[PDB]
Amino acid sequence: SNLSELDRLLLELNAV
Amino acid sequence: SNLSELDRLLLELNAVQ
Amino acid sequence: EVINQPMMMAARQLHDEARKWSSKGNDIIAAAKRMALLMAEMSRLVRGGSGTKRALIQCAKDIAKASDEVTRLAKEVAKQCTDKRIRTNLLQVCERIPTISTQLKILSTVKATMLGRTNISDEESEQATEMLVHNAQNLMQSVKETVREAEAASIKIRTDAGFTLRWVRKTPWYQ
Amino acid sequence: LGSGEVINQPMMMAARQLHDEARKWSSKGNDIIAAAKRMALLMAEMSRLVRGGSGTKRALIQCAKDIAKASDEVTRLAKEVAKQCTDKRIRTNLLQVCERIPTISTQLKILSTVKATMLGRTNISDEESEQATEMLVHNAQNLMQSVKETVREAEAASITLRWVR
Amino acid sequence: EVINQPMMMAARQLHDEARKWSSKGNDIIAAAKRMALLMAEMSRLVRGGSGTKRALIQCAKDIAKASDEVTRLAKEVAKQCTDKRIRTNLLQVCERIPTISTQLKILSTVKATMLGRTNISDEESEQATEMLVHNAQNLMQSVKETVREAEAASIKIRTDAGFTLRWVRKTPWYQ
Amino acid sequence: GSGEVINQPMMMAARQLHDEARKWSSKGNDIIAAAKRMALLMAEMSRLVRGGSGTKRALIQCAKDIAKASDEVTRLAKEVAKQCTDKRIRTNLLQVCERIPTISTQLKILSTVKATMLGRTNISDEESEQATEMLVHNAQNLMQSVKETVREAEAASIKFTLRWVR
Amino acid sequence: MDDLDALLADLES
Amino acid sequence: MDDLDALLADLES
Repeated sequence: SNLSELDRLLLELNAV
Repeated sequence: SNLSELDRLLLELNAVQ
Repeated sequence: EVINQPMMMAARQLHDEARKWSSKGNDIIAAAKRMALLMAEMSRLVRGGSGTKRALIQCAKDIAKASDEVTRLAKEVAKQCTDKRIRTNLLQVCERIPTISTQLKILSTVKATMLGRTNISDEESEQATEMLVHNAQNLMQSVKETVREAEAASIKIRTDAGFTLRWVRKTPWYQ
Repeated sequence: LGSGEVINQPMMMAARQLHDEARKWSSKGNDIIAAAKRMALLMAEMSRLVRGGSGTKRALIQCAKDIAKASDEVTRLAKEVAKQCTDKRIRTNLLQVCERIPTISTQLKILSTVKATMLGRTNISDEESEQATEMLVHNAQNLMQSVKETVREAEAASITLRWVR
Repeated sequence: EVINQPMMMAARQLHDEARKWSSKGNDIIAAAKRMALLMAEMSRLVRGGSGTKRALIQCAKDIAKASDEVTRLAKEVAKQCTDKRIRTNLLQVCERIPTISTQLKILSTVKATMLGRTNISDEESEQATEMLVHNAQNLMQSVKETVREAEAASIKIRTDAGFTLRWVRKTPWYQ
Repeated sequence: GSGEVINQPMMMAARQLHDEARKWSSKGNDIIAAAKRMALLMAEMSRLVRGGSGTKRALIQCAKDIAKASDEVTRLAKEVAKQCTDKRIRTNLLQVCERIPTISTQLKILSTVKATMLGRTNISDEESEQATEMLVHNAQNLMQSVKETVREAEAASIKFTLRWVR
Repeated sequence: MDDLDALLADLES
Repeated sequence: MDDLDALLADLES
């Protein structure tokens, strides 16, 4: 579904 | 007062640069 | 001002997916923002008006140039992904895009020539719109999922990465 | 679900088309790029102004005049570039594009006046209004394309100017 | 979360007066937006917390840096302004800013040191907070009016101009 | 209202470092690269220390990342000090950058603590607050120690070389 | 009713 | 949803 602030931060943290 | 779009345009336009 | 609602709605849904991310070091997001804007523009152009014919053709062209951008980039990220499921699903979604935008241009030139003309009937005119909106929706939706998959793809990269996009949230004004 | 702005879209698109082309290059030592950017913005304004409002009639006139001044600059500069070029094709194609600009610019102004006159005016027919916008948009688009292609032809002639990203 | 409302409202007001303008070729607008962001932070720091003493002081210093910037840039544009009234009203409002930010730093160092201590009374704690808000509201109001007067002074610049800011609106996503 | 549920002081510290490194180009400058990654990592920390689904484990990760990046900054700053021929500058550089490994190691340790007691009932407010306090303090000392290493690096990069183009 | 307001009113009347 | 959600769920459970 649509991403939340946390969802995006984790992505951001996990994306190389 | 606070500016509208048309306000800010006339400012932009007239603003010497 | 009257605009085509579905096209604007679809334009907004792509934008929402892209707007929270930075365009720096990410041409997929950069192009995903360009395409949202272009779709919003097209939502106004389909309503007829002065200078519409030309602008609606040149718009679809600009949506095609942006489509190719997205597609090519999404293949390079897919190339670098170590997860096969993510790699397959990304390719499946993005490889449909070129076809869709090619159809979008064809139907745009159709609708462009129909504007102004009287001999064109209502049904013919209305149907030409509904074909254009259908494809537009499919383009935006395809591009939308292609971004999502590309985000997923960017997690499961090989450490010997040839190509890579930058995934960083934009800073709020009140941060 | 909202339009967002009250603008003529074709005219805005033309503005952005030229902006996209001009944006690439630096202006530090390239007045055609600087002039192009100015005209791009000027055009972006026109697209709002032609829809009317308090102060638009006059600003549509002033906006047009500015566009025509920048038109002169582009033309004058383009000609100087054509002089140095030592290619039969590129030099010829440049002059074919950049010489059209003075004409288009003058017609723009003329039609810019016509529209400015008939904004907020009841004694003007729908027909006459529509056609006046139509003529105006057609020259607006032509101008942006002419200038855009004049920018491109200059760098193709560039062997002076600065063409750095 | 429970922040200080008056300071967030000030931060938010100043942000509205700058946000629609571009920061490219306009260090006044950039300074404004930076200051608005900093007051947003201060609004959260004042209620106290882990690392707030140090953060609050540093925050105050930062606002004082951006202040001296808006001041000096305002004195330049005023130097080129041919209209004396506008040149007078901008000089008045802008030359006020250095004194306020200095008092802000003082009061912020005060509040910072009160945060954590038990030897402070509620009267003295609340009053120190009120003082800080008072100076904050004024600073943000001053800068806000310094911005507008710069926009007014930009119209009345001498043709043989030494210094000139850029005033261009920000393009929205749907343009 | 608030805008973000974060620890504002740690966001500040992050932004302070980001303002320093943003001035310079990373291209020929791994210090700057590391620094920019550290600011972003420390910014993400300022959200993770609040908590929510997935945070405990991300806070461990994020801390490890900060430690990795910290070591890079230290190693690079040492090489710069070797080349420098000015007594004061080469000393003052070494008096800053050699703190970073320590401050980092403490940051990991405290991050693990605060990660363990997120979403957990058997933890006092005093203990919870004091954990957050030691964390923020180390996190602020890290950003400051790095920020001054970046500054001392260039002041020493009068001339391994680095690139300091704006 | 500041200098900016005054100048905008002049440009719109 | 698709693969992006599946990865976010993984990281939050």
